[PDB]
Amino acid sequence: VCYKEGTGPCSESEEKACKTSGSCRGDMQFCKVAGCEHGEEASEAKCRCSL
Repeated sequence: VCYKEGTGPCSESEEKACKTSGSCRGDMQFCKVAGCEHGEEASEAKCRCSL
């Protein structure tokens, strides 16, 4: 589940790209194999694809 932490979750078009992008941050195991790119978006990070 990709939730934005702002106004709840992030939109489908983002999360459709989020499954192909790594800029969308996430919790554990979304970066081990699902491949987060670990961007330094300290201000307004992308929607968190989590468990």
